[PDB]
Amino acid sequence: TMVKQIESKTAFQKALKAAGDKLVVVDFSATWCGPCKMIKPFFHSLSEKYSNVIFLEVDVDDCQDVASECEVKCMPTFQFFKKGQKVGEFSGANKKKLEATINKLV
Ligand SMILES: *SCCS(=O)(=O)O
Repeated sequence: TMVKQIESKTAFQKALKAAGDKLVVVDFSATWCGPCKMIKPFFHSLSEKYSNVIFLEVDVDDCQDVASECEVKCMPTFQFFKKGQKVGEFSGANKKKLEATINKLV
């Protein structure tokens, strides 16, 4: 259990800076979203397998402001960060592409 919930743009930007030189994975999801429910367990399992990666969760229903600014059109969308920079992104509950993108950027 290493996934921290992001409830604000304040928290988001604080979390990104707190990350330092570590890869940051953000899961944009919703509670009513089927594909999101499928991959949620795996996303969380990945958090305590990739200890040198920072895992975050954003509920797009709570943070409609942030989801817009981040250009989430559908979920789950996964967005990847290093320093203060977006270094990767895909949308889809694709277990294979998620771990692959983690490895291709850590
Ligand atoms: S996903 C982050 C959007 S913004 O705050 O960097 O513009």
